[PDB]
Amino acid sequence: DIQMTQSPSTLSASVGDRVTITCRASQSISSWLAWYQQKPGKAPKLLIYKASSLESGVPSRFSGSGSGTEFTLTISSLQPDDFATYYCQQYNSYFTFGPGTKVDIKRTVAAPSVFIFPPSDEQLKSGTASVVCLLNNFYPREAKVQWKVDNALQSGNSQESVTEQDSKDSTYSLSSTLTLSKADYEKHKVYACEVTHQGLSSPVTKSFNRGE
Amino acid sequence: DIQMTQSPSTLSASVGDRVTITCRASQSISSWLAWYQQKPGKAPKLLIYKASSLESGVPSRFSGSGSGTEFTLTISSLQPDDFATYYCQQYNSYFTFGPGTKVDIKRTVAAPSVFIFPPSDEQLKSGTASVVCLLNNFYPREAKVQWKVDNALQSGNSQESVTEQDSKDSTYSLSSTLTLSKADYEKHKVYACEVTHQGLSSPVTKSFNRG
Amino acid sequence: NPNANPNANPNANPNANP
Amino acid sequence: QVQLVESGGGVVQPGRSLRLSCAASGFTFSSYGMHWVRQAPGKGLEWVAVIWYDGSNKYYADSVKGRFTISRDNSKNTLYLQMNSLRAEDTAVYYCARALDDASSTSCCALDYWGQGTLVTVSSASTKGPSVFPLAPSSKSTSGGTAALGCLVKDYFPEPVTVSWNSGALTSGVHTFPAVLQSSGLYSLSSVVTVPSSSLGTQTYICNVNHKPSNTKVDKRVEPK
Amino acid sequence: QVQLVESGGGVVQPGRSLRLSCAASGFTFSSYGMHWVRQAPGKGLEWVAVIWYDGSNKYYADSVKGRFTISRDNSKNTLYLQMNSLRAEDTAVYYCARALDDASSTSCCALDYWGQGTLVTVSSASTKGPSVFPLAPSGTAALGCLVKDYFPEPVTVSWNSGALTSGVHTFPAVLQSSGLYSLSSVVTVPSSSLGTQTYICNVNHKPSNTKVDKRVEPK
Repeated sequence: DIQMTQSPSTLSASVGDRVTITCRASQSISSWLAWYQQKPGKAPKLLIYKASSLESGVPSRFSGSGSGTEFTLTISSLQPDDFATYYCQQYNSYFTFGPGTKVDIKRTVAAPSVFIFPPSDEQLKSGTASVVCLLNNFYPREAKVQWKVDNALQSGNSQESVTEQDSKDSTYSLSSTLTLSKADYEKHKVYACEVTHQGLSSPVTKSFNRGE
Repeated sequence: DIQMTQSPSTLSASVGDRVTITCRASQSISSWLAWYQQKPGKAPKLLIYKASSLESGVPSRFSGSGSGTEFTLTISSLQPDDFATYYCQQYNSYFTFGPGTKVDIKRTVAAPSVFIFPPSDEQLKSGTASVVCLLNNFYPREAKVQWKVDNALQSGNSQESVTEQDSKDSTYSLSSTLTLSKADYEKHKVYACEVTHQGLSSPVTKSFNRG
Repeated sequence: NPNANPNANPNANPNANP
Repeated sequence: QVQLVESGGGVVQPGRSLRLSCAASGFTFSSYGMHWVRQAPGKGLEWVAVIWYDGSNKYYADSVKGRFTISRDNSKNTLYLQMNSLRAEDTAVYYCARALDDASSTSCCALDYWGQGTLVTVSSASTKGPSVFPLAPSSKSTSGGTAALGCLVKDYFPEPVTVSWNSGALTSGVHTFPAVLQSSGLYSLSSVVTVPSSSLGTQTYICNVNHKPSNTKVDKRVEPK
Repeated sequence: QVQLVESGGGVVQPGRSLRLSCAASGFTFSSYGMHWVRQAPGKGLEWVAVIWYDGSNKYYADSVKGRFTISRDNSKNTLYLQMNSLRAEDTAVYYCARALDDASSTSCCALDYWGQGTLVTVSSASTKGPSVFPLAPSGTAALGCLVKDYFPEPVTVSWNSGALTSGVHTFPAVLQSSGLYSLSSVVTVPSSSLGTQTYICNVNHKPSNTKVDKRVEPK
């Protein structure tokens, strides 16, 4: 299939900025490229078709360009209702979408406050152990969380959840939950959460030893 | 719907002139644009298709250009049989035609000869009264007629008709008919037709007294 | 062709030949 | 060569039905999509309908959808337009036209051959003969000048009327104006002719008005006043 | 105005069948090709199927071939998606979408109108209340409640019966490997308040009649 990619994943912008987001195709799609807008909980909305044709009813500050394997969506002066996620889609060979680019609201860099929570004694009685790492009140969105259990890097063993910018929050918070069986949790001693984020001069590691 | 407009609406040219007329689409129609010629009482005739392809049998003096929204039809050297109305038509989304451009025969300015006709006694016996004003053999086509009844301007009670451009002298004629009830006709004395035209330095008024 | 025109097209070819 | 001969038009009242025909010859009718296009009096061209060569696909203008039906009989090489629920606004000359074959084109159509047209008149008016009145010339002396005379052809329906002068002997200087449709639904026209004033004393001038739908045939002598 | 009203989504077990509907209005439905597009929770858009305006030609994505069938009833102005042999990977919001009519283009399609979407959740789980575990705090301290292993959505969380709102972050639920949902709600408070202010998370899971107030104490 034709694989569509987009950059960046999250773009920090302020009202009035000229914003560009890029879309790539794994092979030439000529000019058969569309751009969509989507907001949380809402349906996608067609912005651009045939790489550069503005869909009727769409504001003129939106424009598209490109051909072959490189495409660009341009917003000439970003407006408040433009904070959203944007998808490109090819229709040269079947129909495939890019991963999407989110445009969020720019503010000053904020390093996350990192907290780690051992499993509660109540849960250990139930037979499972959840270790929770909290990255609180940070910006921009990009953040790397690495789990280490007795210096062993965990891969595919945790799940993340994020609270978004809203009417009361200018920053993100993120939870990473590492779920283990009680038997496995008792087999190991050092549980560490390592956080990388552009507000920190070095990665911050928060850890505990099982049993205080 | 895609709207087609044409410019100019009317054009006066001479044999041998280079004539270029324009056609515009409200949205992009790519090159799917055709040009037609039509003469009074005759069916349209295809001249150009795909914006610039000359239809077989059409003289080489006809050409077309454009793609998108702006289109032109050009006659390199106007011929006597080219005086007609020209239409453009898009076939990108359904099928819509432009309003048409009429190419008339250029000639010198000629003032109208004005004649006024009272209602006949026969018509008056029938209960109605029509007054007819004739503007004969004038050029260009633009002329204005004003009815005056005892020096009072009239409205809503007259109708005008204009002939096609004459074959022999390339002029126009125009009739204006003022229609009153016999009772109303008997209520007034002076009936006048006032005419203005490019060929007249001052308005011409023809009149008569009832009776 | 899955990318062929799936809409009603009055401007498609109505003749027997291309 | 290519021929498209139409028939079926006529004068009817709103709500009535009419069926137009277009008989083709000189080409392989069955290989071509066909169109109907109309032209209201003094107006431009308006597309009406299209039908595929095999009769499968049909498309209509919004103004006729649900009232007009396009069809064809390839064995009879004939195109049809069934017009139901006619409205006064359907008054026009209707043309059948052949879709141009352009192999390199991915959009259609231009119309490369047109029929002669058939006239459809839809009106609530009823047939009425015209009143023919003299437009008498002035017998005033103008030396070597010109006088004008004519006939007023008043309040008839439907079109057309034919007007001649002196049984067709008089043609020079004649202007028969296009009819004007009045608010009552009736038509009127005038026909005039300019003559030398010096001819008024001797040469008899007579307008001949024929309105076949009303069995009207009038010869009106136009005497100077 | 053009409208596409969807219905038919719901919770089903793997291997069951489900039928989606998309009722159109405000345009001539029988002259437009139609698409189904789906969006997994937290993920992007994925094309599913297309059907021609007259229902002649149909094309499917490889991941749904042999299992999904697209159809339409133009007399009812309704588009259908028959989903058989449903897998957990089919869990998604499903959209219907009208094909854009770009007269000049020789390739298709862009999608110019989208339905509001209907949620299809393929899960082997059954209704189950959550367990509520404390996230104990150790100057700013963080604390919270882990609301683990419930089905279906949603649960609500408040703090101190609504008296604590500032600094509260209630994370969206994550679908675990077992098919059960889990979320946490956290709050940051002054460390000096841990010894005087009680912190209780109020959790409500209406589908299971599970209503719990859990006090969170330092450890």
